[PDB]
Amino acid sequence: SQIGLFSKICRVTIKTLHYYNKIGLLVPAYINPDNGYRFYTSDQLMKFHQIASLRQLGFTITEIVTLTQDENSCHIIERRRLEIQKQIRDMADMLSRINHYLQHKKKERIMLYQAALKEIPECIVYSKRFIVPDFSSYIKLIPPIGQEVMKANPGLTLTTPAYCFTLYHDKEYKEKNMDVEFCEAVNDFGKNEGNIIFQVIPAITAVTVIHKGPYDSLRNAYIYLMQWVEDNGYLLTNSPRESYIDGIWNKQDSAEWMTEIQFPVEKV
Amino acid sequence: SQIGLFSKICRVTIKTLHYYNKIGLLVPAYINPDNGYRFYTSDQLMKFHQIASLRQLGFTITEIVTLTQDENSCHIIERRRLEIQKQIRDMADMLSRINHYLQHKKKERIMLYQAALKEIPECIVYSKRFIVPDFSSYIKLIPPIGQEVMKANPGLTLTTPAYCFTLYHDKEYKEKNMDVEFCEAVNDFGKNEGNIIFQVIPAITAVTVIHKGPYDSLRNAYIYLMQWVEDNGYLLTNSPRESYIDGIWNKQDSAEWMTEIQFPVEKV
Ligand code: 118
Ligand code: 118
Repeated sequence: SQIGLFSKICRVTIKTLHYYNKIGLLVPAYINPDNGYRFYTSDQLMKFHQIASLRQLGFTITEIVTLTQDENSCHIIERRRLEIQKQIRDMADMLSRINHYLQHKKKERIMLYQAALKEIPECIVYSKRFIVPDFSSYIKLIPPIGQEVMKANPGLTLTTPAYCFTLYHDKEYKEKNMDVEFCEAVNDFGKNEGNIIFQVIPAITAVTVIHKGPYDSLRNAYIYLMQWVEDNGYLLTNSPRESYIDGIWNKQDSAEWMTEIQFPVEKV
Repeated sequence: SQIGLFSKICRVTIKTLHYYNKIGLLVPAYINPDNGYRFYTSDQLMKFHQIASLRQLGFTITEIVTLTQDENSCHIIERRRLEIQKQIRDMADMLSRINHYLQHKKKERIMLYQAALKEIPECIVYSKRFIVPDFSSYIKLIPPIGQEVMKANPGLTLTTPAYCFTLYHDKEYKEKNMDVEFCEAVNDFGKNEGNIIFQVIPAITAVTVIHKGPYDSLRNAYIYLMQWVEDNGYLLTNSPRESYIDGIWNKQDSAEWMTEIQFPVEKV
């Protein structure tokens, strides 16, 4: 049986048989020496059936080679099974994210706020945890901290890139009684003089949105991130962070400012 | 911000930014014309945020290069959603098949049979449906009936490959007096003669199991397929076929006879 007849018996392409002969998965029963013509046999079909049976389970080709040439490989079927359930979990996550994306696109004609899930590494910060009378007043006590720390900690170099964020320890929304905590990432440890203390913040997987524009429409992004959290079955594991990437310090226009809100979450 | 600092901001590889600038998505703000250095801005951070948000949803990159500038394209999200739904339903199918595979290596010391789905196209066959008392007389009675057909039908030529098979139109287990229907695919219509008629047998999806060995143990393959159909959440749609690939016509030793059982099946 030539390769054209075998490809019609097997209902597979000829190039598939060429590839399987090249890699050594399915070798023809007899190859004509002068022409090169591959000839196949029923005993090759009995093996192509096994190849197809394994390949329909999503096994990679090299896994199929290992399974059919070397027996007692029950660890490879377990690896493929665990990977299949992991991919199923990831696929359910992706499905929820794309359903949410369509309900939002069908909600507002322009999408102002995309949501991205990113992992934040561990870091060394100096932090001051304090009760703030108003969000407008929160901005006032930060530049005092910025000069005082550089005067009190000489040669202290902030990391690059600059991770300067806020920990919202409030489990509910309020305007005037915010128990907030100002953090700023630094390269190495230091002295803990004053109300400013040093600490490490654990690496977290967090869903983040970057808000461009003034600080009054941030409630939109928070409700959106909360909406994302309720829609996609995540649970808030830690306090939300507020990372100030660009602001009045690089650019004078207040509507081009940008900050990224991070929601530490786990899928539950 | 040079490509290294920006790549540290986004926690992404420099090769990713190089590739992106190559394909046109996320071109940097300023390309130094002297040395080719790529400099980035926070506006590229905002473009990359949504790039990564779509990439985390499964969209291919060439889908992203249309999705992020032709913002009104909305069919590509329900399209990606239906595509992911098809992939998840297949992954869940594969998961049931691998757990079943594992159960079978627990049940039997050897994976003697290996099931595999295949699509059997529609075909014009000559068919004779009747009741037979046993297997020995049925096996003996087939070849004279074939000589009768191939002689009495001038111009009738067999199909390449040679698909000769049987259907079992019973509903309960009959070891004897089995309402069997023999068919053999022909390239074109011949005229009916007596109890043998011609018809076109519809294209089906079927699970298949090859049995290399004597004929008195093909019932085991059916048992395996029945367990496979009941376990893996499948349903027998039509009468189970049995295709004769190799037999008394090509080889004289019974221990190397290879026959393939086909169960027309659909998933629940
Ligand atoms: C210590 C030192 C600098 C800043 Sb800032 C800032 C950030 C958020 C809200 C208000 C101010 C800063 C600068 C670069 C990168 C990230 C943050 C700052 C610097 C100069 C002038 C005004 C403000 C804060 C603490
Ligand atoms: C018409 C009907 C049946 C057979 Sb065959 C057979 C031949 C070639 C390829 C496939 C099948 C047969 C039997 C004895 C001698 C010569 C040919 C046949 C036998 C048993 C069961 C099914 C088919 C041949 C023509």
